[PDB]
Amino acid sequence: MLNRVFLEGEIESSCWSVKKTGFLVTIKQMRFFGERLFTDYYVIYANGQLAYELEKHTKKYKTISIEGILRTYLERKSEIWKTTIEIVKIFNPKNEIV
Amino acid sequence: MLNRVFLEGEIESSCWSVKKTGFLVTIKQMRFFGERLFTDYYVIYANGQLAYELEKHTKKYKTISIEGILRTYLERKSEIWKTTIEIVKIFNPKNEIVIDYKEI
Repeated sequence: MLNRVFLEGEIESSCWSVKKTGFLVTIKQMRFFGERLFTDYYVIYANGQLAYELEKHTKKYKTISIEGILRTYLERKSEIWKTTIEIVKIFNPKNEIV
Repeated sequence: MLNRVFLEGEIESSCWSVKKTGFLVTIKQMRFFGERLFTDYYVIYANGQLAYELEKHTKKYKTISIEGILRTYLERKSEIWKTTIEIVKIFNPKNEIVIDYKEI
């Protein structure tokens, strides 16, 4: 069904899967809401060839803007259902969206 | 910051915070894993007028589609930052949505 996410954030860290099947990148969104600042952390990822385009952006830019779908998965020897974004398209940092 | 989410699923459960500052709903979206049909669960919420719209849409429909903002909070234990969607807009369960973007 319907599932589209447009997210942009600052790159905090990133690494490969165990099998190095996919590249996970943690992005951060930090902002003032009321009298206080709230900071959000998101784990987006890419598989296949796209995991290399993702990893290169990591080496090039401090911020990333992507397109993708919301997903969750169960961490085995970890017990937890984690939420993440699977990337569909990375954007040109020098370009806006709308 | 670029932050927009469009999602739809089946309402699984929901509840009001203490001073009813907001209304929280938990949605299920079908997922596959090879040939196995499984499920994805998401937590969405709303404030003010829209919290009351949510609770009503909740006591009237099984599925729900929305437009929202992806947020997170810290699970101080597992130190995992959990994800929640701040509802911005609720759609008519009779309407086909349809997204796209530009590239200025």
